[PDB]
Amino acid sequence: GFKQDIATIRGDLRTYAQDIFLAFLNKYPDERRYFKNYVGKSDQELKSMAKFGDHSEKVFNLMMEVADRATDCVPLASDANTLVQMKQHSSLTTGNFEKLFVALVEYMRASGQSFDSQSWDRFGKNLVSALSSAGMK
Ligand code: HEM
Repeated sequence: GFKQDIATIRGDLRTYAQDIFLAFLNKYPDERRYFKNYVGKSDQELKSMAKFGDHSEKVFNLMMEVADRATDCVPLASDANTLVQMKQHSSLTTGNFEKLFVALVEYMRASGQSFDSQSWDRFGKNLVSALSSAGMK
C-alpha cells in the first residue's frame, strides 16, 4: 500500500524520481517554462544534464518525507506550508501540483510494480487542499 510504496520509491529513488518527473514533463510539456534549460531536449538529453537527476531526486526525497509524515494520506499542514513558502515555488499555483500528481498516478498505473495508485491520487488531492489552506493560489 501507500506506506510500502514509499519504501519502494526510496529503494531506487534516482530512477523513479527521473522516470516520474519525465512523465510529468512529457505529459505537460508547458510546465517546462518554470524550469531552466529543459526545452528542446529528449529524456536522455535531460538525464545527462548536470542538475536534472539531482533536482528530481531532491523533489522526491521531500515528497517521500511528506508522504511518510502523513496519516491516512493526509499530509501535515506544516509540510504544505513549507512547499508554499519555498522561494523556488513562489510563482506556482495548486494546479501545477495536481498536474504532477496526475502524471505520477498515471505512471504508477502503467508500470509493472504494485503501487497503491488510488492512495497516491488521494494524497495528491489532500496535498492540493493543504497547499490552498496554506495560502497558495
Ligand atoms: C510535492 C511536490 C513538490 C515537492 C516536494 C518539491 C520540492 C522541491 C525542492 C526540494 C526543490 C529544491 C531542490 C534544491 O534546493 O536543489 C524544488 C525546487 C523547485 N521546484 Fe519544486 N517541488 C514540488 C512540486 C513542484 C512543481 C509542481 C513545480 C512546477 C510546476 C515545482 C517547481 C520548482 C522549481 C521551478 C524549482 C527550482 C529549480 C531550480 O532552482 O533549479 N515544484 N522543489
